[PDB]
Amino acid sequence: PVLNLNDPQAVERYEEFMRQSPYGQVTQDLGWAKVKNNWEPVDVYLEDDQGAIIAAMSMLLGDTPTDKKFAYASKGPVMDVTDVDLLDRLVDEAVKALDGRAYVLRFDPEVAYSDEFNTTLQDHGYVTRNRNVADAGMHATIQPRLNMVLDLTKFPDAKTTLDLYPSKTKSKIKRPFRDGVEVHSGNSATELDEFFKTYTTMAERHGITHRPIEYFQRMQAAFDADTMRIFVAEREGKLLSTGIALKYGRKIWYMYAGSMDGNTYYAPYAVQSEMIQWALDTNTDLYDLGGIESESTDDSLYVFKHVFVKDAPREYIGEIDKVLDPEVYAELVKDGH
Amino acid sequence: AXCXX
Repeated sequence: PVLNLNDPQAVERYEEFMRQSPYGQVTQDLGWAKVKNNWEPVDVYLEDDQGAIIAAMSMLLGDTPTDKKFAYASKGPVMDVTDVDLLDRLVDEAVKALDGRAYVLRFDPEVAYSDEFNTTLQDHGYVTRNRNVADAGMHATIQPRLNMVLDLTKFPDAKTTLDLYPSKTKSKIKRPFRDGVEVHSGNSATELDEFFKTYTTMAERHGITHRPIEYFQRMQAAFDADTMRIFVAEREGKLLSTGIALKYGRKIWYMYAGSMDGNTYYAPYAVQSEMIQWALDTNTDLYDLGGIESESTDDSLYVFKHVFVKDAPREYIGEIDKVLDPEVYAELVKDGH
Repeated sequence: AXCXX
C-alpha cells in the first residue's frame, strides 16, 4: 500500500518498522523528507499475512528538465534487497504509487556488490550502475559506492575506542587529547552554530560546495538527541573541528564535518574517537565513516578514514534503476558505455 | 554537488 502521510497512526506504524528493522537507514526515515523539503515524498510498504509491515520504501521525487520527476529512495528500500522477488513486489507497489509521474525509480541500498546479485537484478529488468560507471569517479553515483565501515561486532569486549586499534593508532588518537583538545556534544542550536562555522570554513578552503544552515536546522528539528549528535572539538576555548553523526538501524554514521584553517591539533581524530565511543556505548554494530573515491593513498578521504578502518572499504551494489520512461531515461542517464 | 547525504 501507499502510506497516507496525513494519518499519524499509519505514519507511526511505518516509523516503527523503519526504526526497528536491521535494514533501517536514516535516509529512509520519514524525517528525511523534512530535511529534503524541496522534494516530494511518496512512501510505500508491504505487509505479511498478519497485516504487519515487512518491507518499506521511502521515495523523494525531484524535478528534472523534462516533464517527468526523478524518484529516488536513498539507501532504500528497507528490507533484504537480495530477496529479489520480494524486492519486485515492493517496487511494483512503488511504481503504482508514482502513477506515471517519474521516469525512473532509483534505489541505492547498502548491500555489497557481487556479480551474482548484479546479474540477478539485470535479469529482473533493472538497470544497474556500479562498476560500469566507476571511471567517472566518486560522483558517478549520487552516494559514494565505496565506503569505510568499522564492524564493531569483531570486538565484542571493547569498552573504549582505543581497544579497537593497534598501538601505532592508539598513539594517533591519544595525541589531540594529550595536547588539550576537548570534545563536547549535543543537538542544540549552539552546537549547530559551531559545526556551521567549521563547515563553511572547510568548504571555502577545499573549494567545494556546501549546504545552507537551514538543511541542518531541519535535520535537528526532525531527529532527537539520541539519533543526531554534533561533536565539537576545542582547545582552551578555541574552536577546531566538528562532526555530525546519526545513529539509526545497525550503524552510527559520521555524515558531515568541518575544521578550521591551519593547525587543528588533530582535533578531527578526537571527534572520530568520541563518535566511535558513542557506537560502543550504545552496542551499535557498525560505525560508518562514509565515502571515498578510491582505495588509494592518492585519495585524501581514504588516507584519513584508513586511520580508523583497517579493513577494505565496503563496495556496494550502486544504483538500481527501475526504468519507467525509457525515452527520458536515455536523455538523462548515461550508462558508462 | 561536492558527498551526497
